[PDB]
Order: sequence, then structure tokens, then C-alpha cells
Amino acid sequence: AFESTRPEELTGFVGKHLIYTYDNGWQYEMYVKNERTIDYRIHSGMVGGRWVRDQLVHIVRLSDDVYKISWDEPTGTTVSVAVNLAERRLHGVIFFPQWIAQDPKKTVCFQNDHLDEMRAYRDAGPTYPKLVIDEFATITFMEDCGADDETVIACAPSELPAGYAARRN
Amino acid sequence: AFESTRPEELTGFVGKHLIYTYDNGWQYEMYVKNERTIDYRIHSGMVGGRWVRDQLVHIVRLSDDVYKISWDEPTGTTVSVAVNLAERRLHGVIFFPQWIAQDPKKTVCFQNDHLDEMRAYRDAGPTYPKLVIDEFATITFMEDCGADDETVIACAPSELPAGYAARRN
Repeated sequence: AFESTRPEELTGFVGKHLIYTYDNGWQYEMYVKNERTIDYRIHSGMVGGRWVRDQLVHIVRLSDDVYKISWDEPTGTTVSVAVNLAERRLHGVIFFPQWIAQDPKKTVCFQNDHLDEMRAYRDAGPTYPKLVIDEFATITFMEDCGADDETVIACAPSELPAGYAARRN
Repeated sequence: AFESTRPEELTGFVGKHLIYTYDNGWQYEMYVKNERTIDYRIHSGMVGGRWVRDQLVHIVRLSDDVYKISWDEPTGTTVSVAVNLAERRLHGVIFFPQWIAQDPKKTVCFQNDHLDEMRAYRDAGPTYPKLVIDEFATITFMEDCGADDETVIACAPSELPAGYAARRN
């Protein structure tokens, strides 16, 4: 299931830590913690407040500048993001089960301690139709943190220092 | 929902028709028929035989060489494919509902003649867990067919001239 993960192709991407705002105004944050893991943190929008550690991901090189990250969520959400490092742009496709569209705050939590709850909401549905978000984002802040830094994403977005998510480079 | 579709950015990609083989040996074919539509045809693998016309897609430009096509299927399957034209490399992530994994032949048809049946199988489930296929592919054949050529993918894989899927360029 992870035969596609090729670490020699990902050396320019593993360790990236990016804060980005989709064109719909939703502000997100991702840490590429290693070849098959991300942590992430949502700052604003439909599921603002949500954060996730140790999300297993498929990370692949599409070009020297462009990397993709895809994954399955215990909520039933499926996601594929692409990051263009040279142009400081991200693109997301997110396929949300209809239950999340109807009551997105149900997913707003530190998900790692609510996995049965997410699977319960997911099992109850509705599943269909998916709410499909297909959106470009601007990468406002990007830095290299190296691999396996447990400190990058280790608190809820409400508990960060004033100005954290607004920092740019 | 199609805000991200920007035809002016896709002129180098719309019209492409590619045959590709994933790393697991499954041989696929896609025609980018216009800015928001693909036809596709599956030659081998778990759902060899299956073909689809007029699939609504989200097509975006990630770089001058890299494009992304993402979609939601009436079976509940969600997909995101990326194509690097310069490298003749494709990558796909496919999230199949569990019911397809259990009996994939149920989806092996000209789907457009079986839409109610696909919605019925999708609604009965099971949905979870997804079977997630994440794989590179070799683009073995690529050509430019222009937009809205209704002849590129219009018959089953078994109704093509001998050697069609084996052609190389």
C-alpha cells in the first residue's frame, strides 16, 4: 500500500512546514514530518480549530518543484494536495462526506483522541453527495524543520502565540 | 464548485489522450475531452473492462509541465491524477469504496448505461474501509486529439483494433 513512497525522490520536500490560505479564505498549516506522515492544523474556515497528528500519507514527486500528498481520513474525507515550492502555491481537492458539510463542527477537535467518534459520525452518514472543494492556495509562510520534530504541531490553533499563523516569508 | 477551472491555463493539456501502466501493472487510458471532462478506459487490473464517458473533473495547472485531474464517481470512488507532460509520468490516487474492493466486477461495464445500478451499489455499501491505490505510471502512448472528439473513447477495451493499447510513442 506504500510502494509509491520513494524517499530519494522526496529529499527536497520532507521537513517542509507551510501555512497557506485557500482562495476561499480558509487558513491551513501542514508539517511534512517524514516520508509517510503529516501533522496539520486548521486555523480558519468551515473546520477551523481542527488539528491532526501522525496522519499517514502518500507523498510523491510530480516534478522538481511540485509534490503531492494524498490520504484517507477516519471521518470518510479523502484528500489530495499538491505543493509547488518554486511558485509558493498549493492546490487541494478535498472530498467531504455530506455529514461534514451539514455539521462541520463535529470534526473540530484533536482528532487523534476522537477516532471512534469520527468513525461513528462517518458510519451514520449521510455520505453522499460529497462536498468537493477544489481550490488553489497561497503559501504565506514556508520553512524547513527537518524530519520527526514533534514540536511543530503540538497544540490547538487557539493556544499558539499571538500572530503565529499571520507570520510570512 | 468549478471556480478552480481556468481554461486559459489548460490549453497545453486539454486534448491530450494517454495510455499508461501503473506500477502494479494495471493499464489505463484517459482523454482530456475539455476543460471539465474526461473519458477513460481501463484495459487491465482489478476493474479491467470498465470505461466511462463524460466524467466531470476538476483540472488545474500546477506548473507549466504538471496538471491535476480530480473527480467524484457515481460508485463513490474519488480520484486525483497528476500528469507531468515533460517526464511522461503519471501519478494516481484512487479511493475505492469497500463494496468495489469486495466485488470489483460490479463496476466493469460501460458505466453511462448503468448509472442507476452504480448509485444502487454505492448506496447499499459497504463504503468503508476505502481501498486506497496510490501509484506512479509510465505514459507509454500520448497524442493530442483536440477538444470534444467523441470518437477517442467510445467503445469497450475489447472492441478496439488489435494492438491499440500496446502502441508506443
